[PDB]
Amino acid sequence: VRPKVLMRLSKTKKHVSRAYGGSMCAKCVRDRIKRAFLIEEQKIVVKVLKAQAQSQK
Amino acid sequence: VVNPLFEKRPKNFGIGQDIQPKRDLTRFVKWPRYIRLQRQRAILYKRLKVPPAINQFTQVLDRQTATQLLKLAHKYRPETKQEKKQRLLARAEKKAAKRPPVLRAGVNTVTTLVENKKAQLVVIAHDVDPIELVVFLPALCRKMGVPYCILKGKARLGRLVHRKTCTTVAFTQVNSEDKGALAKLVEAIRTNYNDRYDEIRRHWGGNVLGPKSVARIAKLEKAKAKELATKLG
Amino acid sequence: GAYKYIQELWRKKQSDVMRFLLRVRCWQYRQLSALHRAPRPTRPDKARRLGYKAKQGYVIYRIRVRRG
Amino acid sequence: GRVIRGQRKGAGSVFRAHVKHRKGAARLRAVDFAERHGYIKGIVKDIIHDPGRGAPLAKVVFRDPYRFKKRTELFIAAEGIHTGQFVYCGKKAQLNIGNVLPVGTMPEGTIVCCLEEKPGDRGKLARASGNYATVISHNPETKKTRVKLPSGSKKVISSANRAVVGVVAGGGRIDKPILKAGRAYHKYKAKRNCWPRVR
Amino acid sequence: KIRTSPTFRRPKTLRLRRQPKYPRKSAPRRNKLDHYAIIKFPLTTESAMKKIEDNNTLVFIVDVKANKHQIKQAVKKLYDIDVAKVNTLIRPDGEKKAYVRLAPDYDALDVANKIGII
RNA sequence: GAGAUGGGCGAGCGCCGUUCCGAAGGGACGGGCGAUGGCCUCCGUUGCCCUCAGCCGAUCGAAAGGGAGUCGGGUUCAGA
RNA sequence: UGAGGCGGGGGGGCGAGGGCUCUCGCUUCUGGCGCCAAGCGCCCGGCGCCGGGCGCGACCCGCUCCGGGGACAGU
Repeated sequence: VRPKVLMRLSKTKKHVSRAYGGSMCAKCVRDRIKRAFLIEEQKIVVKVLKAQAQSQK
Repeated sequence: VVNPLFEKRPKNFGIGQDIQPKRDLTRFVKWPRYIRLQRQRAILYKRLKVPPAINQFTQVLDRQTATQLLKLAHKYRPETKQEKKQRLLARAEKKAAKRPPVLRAGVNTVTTLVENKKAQLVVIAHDVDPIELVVFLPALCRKMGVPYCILKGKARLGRLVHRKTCTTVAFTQVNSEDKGALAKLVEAIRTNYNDRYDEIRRHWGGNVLGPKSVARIAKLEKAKAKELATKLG
Repeated sequence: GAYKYIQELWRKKQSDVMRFLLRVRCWQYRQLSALHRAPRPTRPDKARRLGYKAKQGYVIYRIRVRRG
Repeated sequence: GRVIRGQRKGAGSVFRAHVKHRKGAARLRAVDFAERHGYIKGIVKDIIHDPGRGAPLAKVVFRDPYRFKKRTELFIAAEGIHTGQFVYCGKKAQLNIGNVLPVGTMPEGTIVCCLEEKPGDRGKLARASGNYATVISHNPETKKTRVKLPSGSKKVISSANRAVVGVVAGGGRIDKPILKAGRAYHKYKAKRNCWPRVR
Repeated sequence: KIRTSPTFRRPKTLRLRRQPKYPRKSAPRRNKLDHYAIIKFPLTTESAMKKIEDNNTLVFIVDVKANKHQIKQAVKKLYDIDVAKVNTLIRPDGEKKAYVRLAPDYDALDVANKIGII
């Protein structure tokens, strides 16, 4: 619909019931969740591995 | 005893690690033009070689000698115009039925009574805007043997009189009581200004490089003295 | 009076004390606008010679003119 | 007695550049603490074609270090840059294609582009399509560096000024012959009114 | 007290309101567009009467400065009647003509007889 | 594209310039205090203090560009 | 450049010979996220309860916002 008409429409006509719904496509959301999770898990194994470095020296 | 939910979330303000906190930036503000001009002229008075005639106003009277000087002059304050009214209405009631010693304000009144040697002490303010109004005055008081001192601030000197500012204030006569208080301050004053006159005339001011630049040459010379420290032994 | 000293002092525009003040002022005046009001005369003596009297109604503007 | 064509170009008003559809000024990121003491990570958001310029541009998005914001830039794409690639900028930045870092940190014979001619002017040299400059030699004291320019001239620049590593994308453009007078018309219609040149 | 931002902004200063020691003009100017100056005269043209019986409206030559709001409250006050809507146009000769449609509870045909046009 | 202010220039009418040499925001949220109005309930209004701000170039520039929302039938000598 | 961390001086960590000689004060694998303080310490107000302040966190001191030129450009 043309932009200035979106005033009239109710909320549900303009979005999708999901995080980032109505702003991002689903497949790019689940790739964003996987990414945000694997990155944090990768920081963990780095932080606990360098904790070993300060015991070795 | 403690709630285990309370956890400390530290922040790592490393480069590109976390957003920087609002720390003070008073050293990098883009100040208005009237402030920049206001400040970098006080810097010019340190870079340029100030001639002795202007630099002699930085060698100022110290703190406590100033106060006791003001406690003395506070009893020779000229009559405010309320008492100027109160003085002549007491002159009225006697006709229908001499002047005490006062202070003397203004260069135009002071220089005359210095040129006539009626002054016993003259105070000058160091921060006169067109400094040309007072430049000659120390050299004159010395030439005619008048004790002169320099007080910081024409404002506090302009508070003795009930004006905003005042450049100079002279002592012509004092009452019999505080003649020793004046006498002791005189010898406490001419011992620094009057008799040290020729010492002042050869004293140029300013000529100080910035703290950021002196550290640069002192690094090159301390590194110059460091290798010569090991050059012979 | 002091005005005679200030007058005769401004007749020494080559002396070290005058050469300093002039270059300091001329620096500061160069940082302002080409036409702006001055609070008081920078030359009190010259002002009185020309008709200035310190009283409400007398205004002093310091303005800048390109030489040549 | 009449003013010749070469003289009328200085007044403009017909010989001004056609800058309606130009995407922006292609510059480097301004110098700040991060670029001066460490590095800062940026993402290549998209690679776009700027009218009137052979070399393509690259929208690179950074994360502003002082405010919650995302600053975007327009670099001059170094050949080999692709979208979704991380670009690093600063003194500690590693030496890979599409990483702007100060010249003094690079070894000799490093092929750079979008080089700054004065420290902190956001790149001025070697930024046409396919051009590059080489870091010839350093000089630790006096903080100076010799680089040769795409004209062959060697120049002594300060060690502080920086440049993005790699040649400028879009090289070899001048090899294809303009075949038609029409192709030349469209080339200059996107740059400025200068083309049909009466001798 | 610290400067969090590197910019210096002119601080907000107190600004008072006008307290004039005398009114600039003696007395307020009287309204020269009252109800009698708005409505000049009605029309008695063959189309004007045709507009009265059919559409139950009145046709007036109003002043060129008046709004539909001023015209509405004028006829409402000069003739003690209620108005549905007012349509106005500016004639080619210059004056402004206003078609005033009366509310259905008022019959414009008799209202025209009170004011004299018929 | 035009064009003020700051600024600059100019004998001068004025001109240049449009973010550039500028203290360029008269707004907002919340809090605190005082005060009022209507069942001074509760809310609105106001002053003061505190807290926050990226705004970024006044203004003009299209009856073919952008721009929410009206259609059917009837009616006049001439308007839909 | 939204003039945002400049110059010194202290603090800690990484090394060879208890301080001196120097690096460092924390981000490189991914088209993710990042603001408007957690924490600690100290004062203060109202009926254990509710609500504020200050300081560390975020070192200290400074005279040019940083650079680059420079008594030459320039006028």
